[PDB]
Parts: sequence; structure tokens; C-alpha cells
Amino acid sequence: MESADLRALAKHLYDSYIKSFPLTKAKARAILTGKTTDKSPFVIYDMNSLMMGEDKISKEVAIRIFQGCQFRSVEAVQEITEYAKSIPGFVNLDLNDQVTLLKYGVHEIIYTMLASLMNKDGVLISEGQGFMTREFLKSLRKPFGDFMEPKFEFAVKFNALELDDSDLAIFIAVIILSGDRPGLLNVKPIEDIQDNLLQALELQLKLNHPESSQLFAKLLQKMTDLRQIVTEHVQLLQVIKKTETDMSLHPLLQEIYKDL
Amino acid sequence: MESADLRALAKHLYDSYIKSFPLTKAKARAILTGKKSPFVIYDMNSLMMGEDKIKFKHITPLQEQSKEVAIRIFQGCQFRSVEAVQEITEYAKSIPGFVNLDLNDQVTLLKYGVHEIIYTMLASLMNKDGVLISEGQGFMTREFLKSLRKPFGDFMEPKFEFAVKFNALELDDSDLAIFIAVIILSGDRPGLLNVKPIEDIQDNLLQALELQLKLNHPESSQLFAKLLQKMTDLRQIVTEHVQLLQVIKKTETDMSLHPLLQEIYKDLY
Ligand SMILES: O=C(O)c1ccc(-c2nn(C(=O)c3c(Cl)cccc3C(F)(F)F)c3ccc(Cl)cc23)c(OCC2CCCCC2)c1
Ligand SMILES: O=C(O)c1ccc(-c2nn(C(=O)c3c(Cl)cccc3C(F)(F)F)c3ccc(Cl)cc23)c(OCC2CCCCC2)c1
Repeated sequence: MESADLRALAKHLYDSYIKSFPLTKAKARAILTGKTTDKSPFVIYDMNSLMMGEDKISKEVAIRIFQGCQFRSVEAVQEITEYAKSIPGFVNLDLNDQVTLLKYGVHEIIYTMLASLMNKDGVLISEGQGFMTREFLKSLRKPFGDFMEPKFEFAVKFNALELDDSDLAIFIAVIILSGDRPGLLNVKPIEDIQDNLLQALELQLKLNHPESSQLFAKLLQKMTDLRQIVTEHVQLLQVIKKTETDMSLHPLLQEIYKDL
Repeated sequence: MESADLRALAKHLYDSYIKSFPLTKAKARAILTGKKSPFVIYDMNSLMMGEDKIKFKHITPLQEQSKEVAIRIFQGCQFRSVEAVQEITEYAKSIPGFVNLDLNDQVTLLKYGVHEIIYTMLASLMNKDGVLISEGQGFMTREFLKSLRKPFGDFMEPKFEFAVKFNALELDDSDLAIFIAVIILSGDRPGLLNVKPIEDIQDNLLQALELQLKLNHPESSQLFAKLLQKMTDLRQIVTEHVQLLQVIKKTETDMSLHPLLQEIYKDLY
């Protein structure tokens, strides 16, 4: 609750975030804007560029891309879980509430952090080694094309806030420590942690974006749109599963989606 | 370098050690010796009453957990160990020079060090008759732990065997604060990128521990050497520990936790 303490918490979370997520927004942005020789991605914009891309960096292409999304989402769940344990107080919570917070929080976080990998033309893949175009993703057949596009729609709006990794590290923590998740046993300790995270985010945004009016409020308003987009994602994903048999969901994602 | 620098480092680490860990050795020993009473778990019925009266957070039934007591206690060890890792990680940041290391090397040092540190610090909570749990609110007997069925009983006992020998050195919290730092700053962990600064810090921690032990146990002959020799018992039992855990997972079908819980505890299983 004191500034030094709030700045210390910000530094802690940023450092843990760097340790936990291999591909930061800062690195993604350097790749997307370029001007460098060594970091240029191979761009996948059609079927044949995809073929060449596998040789550089079976199933029907839409499915293969879906399985690529879910395999990375599972890895992201693992990275997010490691990050969560570094949030002060999280591992001391009731073990059931830890599961619950991760269960309902990972999806919102994956959307947030996916945006870091995206611009209006596509998304970085394979640790930034590839770039798959939005138009290619959107043109995937039957339900898959429309499954991909809303991730871009959110990302373009979220990215206009110009958050950097130091901002995102605290924002992600706030999302995880949401006391309103269904089935929480002890709301008060989660809310006490979140108030400290919210206080730290508030000061971080004031110091890092002093010219950005009410960025704190605008970012909390983004957490609202995240709740709606994750809801649409699950409903669409359920429909796809009840139509496509060639789709396995990783048992970790399978568990997260059950009862959700 | 100089005596004052080494004493300052000792005091800095001691002060941080107190801040980082919930139950110090000094407080634990007062409880173990009877100097009010912790709730005592000595059999199945006292365990049931103890979880119902006291809230032993690591041995409370989860959803999708084994109801078998031996498994529940085993997993409780793993859940507390997860908590200890974060405590050790926070302590590490207070060691002068540590946060300036390469971030990958900070991660590596903590990764390969926490097991040795958890064993070491567990000894502070243990005597030959049992172990303090829940910040000293409970005391679980060695006989109860050792009498758990199949491999679980034999998984518990080696921890007591080590602790009893380690505790004969009669280290206090000011000694342990430096010793634990020395363990973290081990230059021989696999995959370190820049060993030189890690050994430079460890050499300072070693000088500080050597002087600490001379001043705090002037009558304890070659205590510095005997404590470094305990790295032999520590490296060996962590090795044994890994083999034991493997047998349990490749044998026990009733160990299922919610996959998100499995992910949280993934480095300790
Ligand atoms: O690296 C990451 O951090 C990363 C993170 C996320 C995705 C991703 N997840 N995702 C989902 O639907 C999804 C979500 Cl958001 C949350 C949870 C579960 C899922 C799902 F299980 F259902 F999969 C996308 C849809 C559209 C798009 Cl463009 C991306 C995703 C991701 O994409 C990897 C590559 C996409 C292009 C082809 C090659 C692989 C990468
Ligand atoms: O408070 C602490 O600082 C504390 C510290 C350690 C333990 C502990 N760790 N441990 C391990 O096996 C272990 C080790 Cl040493 C190193 C690394 C990882 C593990 C493991 F992940 F595999 F778990 C025990 C075995 C036997 C016994 Cl008696 C204890 C431990 C500890 O136990 C708490 C339990 C509460 C419920 C009732 C039973 C004791 C508490």
C-alpha cells in the first residue's frame, strides 16, 4: 500500500513474467516492425507457403491449424500456471481456489497475451519464427475461419492501449486474482491480493503512461470485453467439437472447459 | 573481503531469512522442546480430529483427490514444498548479487537448488519424534508418518534420518541463512550460462559462513568443514528422493489430481 512497496511488487511481477513467458511483447513487436535482418519471420499466407514453412521453420489444413492453436494454448496454460505461482499470496491460497482461479483465468490471459503476438495483418507463430496472415486464418473453411477472426478483432482494440510487458505483467496478475470466479471458497484473501495488484497497476500505469488519461479505467473496461469474448469462444468451441470428430482437445484443456 | 563486510553480509541475510520464512528454527525449537501445545497427530483418529478442528490446509480433502490417508499426507508434503519454493525464491532475491545474474541462471539456480534447501530447512522443523506443520500449530509424529503403508512410510523416514544427523550440528537461524545462500549460489548446476559471477558470490558467502561459524560456535571444531560435508548427504538424499518419487508414480494408480493441480506441483512429482 506504500509506493515503494507498490513499485517493488511491479518489479517482482515483471521479472517473473520475463522468466515465465519466452516470447515477450517487446520481442514480438521488434519482429513485427522489423527493419532488422536477423529476426525476419517466414510468412504463411496460403497453402503452399504453409508447405514451405514446415520445411523451413495427413489432416485437413483447418484442423492442423486448430491443433496448432490448442497445442500452443496448452503450453500457454503451463506458462501462465508457472507465472501464477510467483504472484505473492497465490500459492498460499486454498488449493481448490488455486485450481479455480487458474481454471477461469487462463482463457482471458491467453487472449490478452495472444494480442501481443498480433497486428492487424496476422499473428506470430513458432516463437516468432513464423507469421501467419489474418486473411489466411479467416479463410479457413466451415466454422474454423470465423473461430480465428475474433481473436484478431480483440487484439487490434487491445493493442491500441500500447501496453508494454511491465504493464501486462500486473494486468495478468489482476485477472488471475479475480474474487468473483464461480465456486471460490475464500473470496476475502483473493480480494486482498487483488487490491494490492490493482493498486500496483494503477501506479504502474500512471508512471509509465503519464499522458494516457484514465488508462487504468480503460484497461479495467478491457477485462469486461474479455469476459464476453471468452464466453463466445467456449460456445463456438463446443459447437465445433460437437461437429468435428477429427478434433482432440488436450486433456488439460478438456478439463478446463468442463463445467465452464 | 574484510571482517565488517562479512558480518554485514551475515546480518543482511539473517534479517532477510526471518522475513522470508514463516517459522524460524528458534521458534520451532521452542515448540519441539516444550518451552501453547501444538495439536498432535499420532494416529488416524487424531488426524481426522486435527483436520476438523485445526485447518491443516495441505491435508484437507480436495475435489478429485485420493481419500487414502497415506496419499493425502504425501501430496500434502508436495503442496507445502510448492509453497516453500516461492519462499526460497523470494529469499534468493535478497542475496547480494543474485538479482544481477542472468535471468536464465537465476531460474536454473533456483530450479536445481530448491530440493536441497527444502530438506535442509525441514530439519529445522523436525526432531527425532516428529515434525511441526502449519507454522507450528501441529506436530505429526515420526511413528505415524513411518507407519504409512506401501512405499509412503519409507518415503517419510529418510527425511527424519537426515534431519536428526543435520540437527546434531546445532546450527541456528543466523548460520542457516548463509548456508542456504551458499547452496543457491552453486556454480555446478546444469545449464548455467555464466558460472563466474555465481562462484564469485558463493566465495563471498563461504567466507561469511566460515567467519559466522567461528564466531557463533568457537568451541565447535571444524564446524565449517562438517557443514560443507553435509552437502554430500544433501546431494545424495535428493538423488534418492528422485528415485523414490519415480517408483511411486510408476506404481500408484490412486495419485490423480485435477490436471491444473498437477501442473502447479509439476516439479515436485
Ligand atoms: O503462442 C501463443 O501464446 C498462442 C496462444 C494462443 C493461440 C491461439 N489459441 N486460439 C484458440 O482458439 C484458443 C484460445 Cl485463444 C484460448 C484457449 C484455447 C484455444 C483453443 F484451444 F481453442 F485453441 C487461437 C485462435 C486463433 C489464433 Cl490466430 C490463435 C489462437 C496461438 O495460436 C498459435 C498458432 C495459430 C495459427 C496456427 C499455428 C498456431 C498461440
Ligand atoms: O514447512 C516446511 O518447510 C516443510 C518443508 C518440507 C516438507 C516436506 N517435504 N517433503 C518432501 O518429500 C520433499 C522434500 Cl523434503 C524436498 C523437496 C520436495 C519434497 C516433496 F515435494 F516431494 F514433497 C517431506 C517428506 C516428509 C515430511 Cl515429514 C515432510 C516433508 C514439509 O512437510 C509438510 C507436510 C504437511 C502435512 C503433513 C506432512 C508434512 C514442510
